[PDB]
Amino acid sequence: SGAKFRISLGLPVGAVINCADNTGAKNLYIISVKGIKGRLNRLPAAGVGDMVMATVKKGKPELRKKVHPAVVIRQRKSYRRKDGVFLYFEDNAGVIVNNKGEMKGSAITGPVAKECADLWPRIASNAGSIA
Amino acid sequence: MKVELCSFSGYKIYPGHGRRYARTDGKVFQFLNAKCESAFLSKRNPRQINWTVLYRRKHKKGQ
Amino acid sequence: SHRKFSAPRHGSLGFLPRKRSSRHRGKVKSFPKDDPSKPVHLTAFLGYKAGMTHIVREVDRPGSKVNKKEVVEAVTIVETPPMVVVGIVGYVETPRGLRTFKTVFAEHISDECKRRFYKNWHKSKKKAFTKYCKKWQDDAGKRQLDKDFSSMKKYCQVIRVLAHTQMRLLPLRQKKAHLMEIQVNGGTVAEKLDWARERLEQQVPVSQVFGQDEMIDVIGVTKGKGYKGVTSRWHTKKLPRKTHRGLRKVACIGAWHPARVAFSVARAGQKGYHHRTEINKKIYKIGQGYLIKDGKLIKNNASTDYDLSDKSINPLGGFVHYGEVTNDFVMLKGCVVGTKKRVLTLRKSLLVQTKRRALEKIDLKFIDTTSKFGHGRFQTVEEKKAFMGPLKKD
RNA sequence: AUGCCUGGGCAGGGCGAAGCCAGAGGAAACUCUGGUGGAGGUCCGUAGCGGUCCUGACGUGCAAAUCGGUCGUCCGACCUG
RNA sequence: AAGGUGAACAGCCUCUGGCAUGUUGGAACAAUGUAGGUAAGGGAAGUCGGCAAGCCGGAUCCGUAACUUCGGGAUAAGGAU
RNA sequence: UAGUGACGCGCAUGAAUGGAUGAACGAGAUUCCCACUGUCCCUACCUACUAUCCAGCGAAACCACAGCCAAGGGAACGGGCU
RNA sequence: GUUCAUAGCGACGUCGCUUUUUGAUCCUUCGAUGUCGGCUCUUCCUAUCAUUGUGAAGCAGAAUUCACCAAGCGUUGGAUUGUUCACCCACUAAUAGGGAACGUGAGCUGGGUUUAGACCGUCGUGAGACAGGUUAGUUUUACCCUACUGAUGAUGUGUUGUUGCCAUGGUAAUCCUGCUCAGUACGAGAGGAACCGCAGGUUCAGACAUUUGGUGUAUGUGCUUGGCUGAGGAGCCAAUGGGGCGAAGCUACCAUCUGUGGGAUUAUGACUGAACGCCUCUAAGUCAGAAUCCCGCCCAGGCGGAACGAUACGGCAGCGCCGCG
Ligand SMILES: [Mg+2]
Ligand SMILES: [Mg+2]
Ligand SMILES: [Mg+2]
Ligand SMILES: [Mg+2]
Ligand SMILES: [Mg+2]
Ligand SMILES: [Mg+2]
Ligand SMILES: [Mg+2]
Ligand SMILES: [Mg+2]
Ligand SMILES: [Mg+2]
Ligand SMILES: [Mg+2]
Ligand SMILES: [Mg+2]
Ligand SMILES: [Mg+2]
Ligand SMILES: [Mg+2]
Ligand SMILES: [Mg+2]
Ligand SMILES: [Mg+2]
Ligand SMILES: [Mg+2]
Ligand SMILES: [Mg+2]
Ligand SMILES: [Mg+2]
Ligand SMILES: [Mg+2]
Ligand SMILES: [Mg+2]
Ligand SMILES: [Mg+2]
Ligand SMILES: [Mg+2]
Ligand SMILES: [Mg+2]
Ligand SMILES: [Mg+2]
Ligand SMILES: [Mg+2]
Repeated sequence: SGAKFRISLGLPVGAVINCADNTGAKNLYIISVKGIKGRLNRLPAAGVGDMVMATVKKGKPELRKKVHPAVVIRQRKSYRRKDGVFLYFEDNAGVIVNNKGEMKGSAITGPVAKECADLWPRIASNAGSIA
Repeated sequence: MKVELCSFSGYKIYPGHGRRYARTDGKVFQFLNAKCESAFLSKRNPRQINWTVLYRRKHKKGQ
Repeated sequence: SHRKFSAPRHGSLGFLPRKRSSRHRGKVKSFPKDDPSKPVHLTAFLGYKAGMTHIVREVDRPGSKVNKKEVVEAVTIVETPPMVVVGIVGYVETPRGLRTFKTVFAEHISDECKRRFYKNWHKSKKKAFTKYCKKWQDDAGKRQLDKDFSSMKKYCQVIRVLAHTQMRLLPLRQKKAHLMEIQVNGGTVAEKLDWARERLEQQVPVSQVFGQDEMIDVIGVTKGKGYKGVTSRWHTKKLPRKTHRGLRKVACIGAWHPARVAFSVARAGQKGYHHRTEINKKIYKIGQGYLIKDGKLIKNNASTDYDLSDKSINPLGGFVHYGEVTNDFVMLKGCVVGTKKRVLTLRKSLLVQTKRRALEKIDLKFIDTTSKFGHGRFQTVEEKKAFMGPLKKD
């Protein structure tokens, strides 16, 4: 029933964010953002809590050379919340997820933004810190 | 509303103003403006900066 | 041949006479529709853009993640000192249009209103309405005025009232008052005419016509930006760096076979100072101006039921580039067109307001009064003195 | 453009070829270590010489081929009267 | 063919000497330009093509691979001051 | 559809009309990677000189006559004709 | 096509439309009309991919295709190739097809054709040739007219000023997701809707700077390299010396706000009712009816009007109403 309350997007296609789970992956190369209609010459961009298609560039060879769904956990871009506070996380992070929203890993390193925690209950279940 | 205290200077932060910073280790800091944020990100010690409240408390300024 | 990839066009064809506005005061193109069931009232007012500030308010929208949560929203301050009625105008329906039938002015006209009638007040002899006022003090003139009112009552169907602002109460440099027709909507023609005649030479506060948490329309002229290129005027795509004859242009002006450039092609020219009419502006708070019973009463401007302070809407050092707000003011959600000191026309909604957002009740919790002339950090001078303590200049 | 005759000129640094000295090992053959040395159609780079890119400026120009940055070479098949 | 900085006849400031800014001046700082820059987050996703710009840069102390004509590569790369 | 490594079935490879290889070197032609950045997402702002206006001084190219469109016919795409 | 020509297709035959393909002709241009692509931008067509409203099923729901009014609004980001074309990855309601001198070089670029320098293969004795490959190869001019974008203005209203009306032009909003409905209708099960509501998002348009970010020569304030005023102090030069923080102003879906209602009806489904003692949406008459059209809201305002104020005391003057010469 809750909304999304769109925020600033600072992770376009081609951004490489570090993975924050114990799967074994080190980086997540974003190749596209789910739910983007698109505009001419406009690169799709992803905020925190958005499903993306990502590829592992370095890490376990099993995860490499294929496409994995992912959800952004943190971003360095400062985004405005409805209470008027601008927040950023000093690093861009994400976790490998499946189509239905169940995380592939079992633990999350670092805090998780409250938008992603509210939007994805499975991620918030394993989240150590919120916002 | 809950007013916050700047992590570097020490002044109160009102809901409209300020900026929130979340570190990877799991700690959150509040800054008045880009001046205090830049001072914090540069690893400058607030007790060595004259206009900060912590410096005045250290040197017993005023009162 | 067809373009390889489709893209929506830049700009709106419905807004592109892009000329510097002929008028400075905002114009009401269409007043609200008149129905003869509700009591008589005005539908327009004139204010001045003072500045912008914050607001704190709890949301009351069930189902949203922000329900029962405090938010910070931008609000603009529009100072609205009361206006003075000086005359009425009647109109008659015509198959060609709606022409004015008769205009009757009041016996007494302030010098501020007379400022509008002269281009050079210093060189003028101030002779305007010298012979007209003799009608109000003579039997023949009184009979003529009674006949004028009777004719307007019998024939006219649309009645508008002439009112001017009180520039004496504003801190602005100019002293020339702004005169505008305001349409009176209410009962029958005779009732509206009599009510307007009673209000002659009388002040009309803004709170009479506008209420709290009401959606209104703001009419004014945009900030002027002078001659601007097509990149800024129409937000077209910039050509790459390798471009020889300029990259802040439009590459293809038109095709060959139609040997003209169409009116839909984006071109450089005047940008800004355009007449605009925004819709659905919500009144968060109607403020009460400075009044004296024993001393100054400044709390009502910025005091809320949760703050209960002596703050005023004026930030520390006053509003930037405007001055100090002393008279009544109206707080609108969001931003409005025009710069500081710009006269803004407040108009009632032309549509029935039946929405969750439109019918939302507004309860202010905190008003930010930090100085806007920099990164302010104190609400009041008393708080600043308490925090800082004594200074050298004491 | 080329040959000949007679004159002039080419900062500051890097790498470190022969030859030489001292020490150590060896039965010899000789071999290692630390120094000295300043050779090279050697390297970075200024003056000079030339003109790769920006297909930059200009393109009824400063100029019937110039200008800015960036560039190749800069002791020799060098540059020049 | 002076002084300072500097490895330096590098660049910058100055003294002796020279000049008035290079075929005109005044008033504003619109768009396009020519020449310089700065830009949150991403980092070539732009483009035929990393074109242009940017990154590194001096000196001291460590360290330096494949290959090799054994001469080099080499300031390899990578670190600290 | 790029690059590299193997195959040879080679339209039409091939041995001083030289074949293969090859350290160093190259303002030579290509692929990928690290860092970097306004090339881009997506544009904005600032500086100097122009452009702008004024005083003075002041050309050149070009010119059948000139210069608003739709359709028709026409030397089969007109500013002139209807 | 389980049965069944026409739910959906359809051979053997036959009738047409378009110039978004290649062809045939040489009518205009050889005292010169700058070519292939890509980028940018506007408009137009429908032979409709999606959205609105509907008819059809081998339509139970979901899904799917066939057809009708219909071009209002959308039709994306990339790896390869100069490529048009083509193929793949990902998202999406969809990634539909085309024209505008095969739109668009005094708009850009020059990657490939297509001059001059060279290399390879084939052919030729040779100079040389190759819709065979490779490499490097100068993209001029607007100050004229029109058109367009804006800015002064112009004829009348006796002169000026204020407040307004309006003919005419332009026009704008679009789509998607989540909750409830509802694990309900439907269905043996697997599966699996829709309307009214609520919360929001994409694209687009109009604004604005309270906040966040950017800019920053207020050359504002510190900190610094080299040199120069004898030094301290105070300063200057080094085309803005360099580097922090930075007012105001501009500015970013990189912050924030706003985006609307009627009428006539199309397709279609119907009422009454004959022609045609029966039946029929049609012949007369009538109803509902939509991203359709028109208007409203919105922007500009006619060689278009309206009402109202003052109307030249002067040192010479000049006017306004009345009547009669
Ligand atoms: Mg198209
Ligand atoms: Mg060029
Ligand atoms: Mg401010
Ligand atoms: Mg050039
Ligand atoms: Mg020129
Ligand atoms: Mg000069
Ligand atoms: Mg001079
Ligand atoms: Mg950046
Ligand atoms: Mg380069
Ligand atoms: Mg190497
Ligand atoms: Mg590639
Ligand atoms: Mg052979
Ligand atoms: Mg051969
Ligand atoms: Mg002609
Ligand atoms: Mg179905
Ligand atoms: Mg063409
Ligand atoms: Mg052209
Ligand atoms: Mg050209
Ligand atoms: Mg070429
Ligand atoms: Mg050639
Ligand atoms: Mg032969
Ligand atoms: Mg000093
Ligand atoms: Mg209707
Ligand atoms: Mg009807
Ligand atoms: Mg019908």
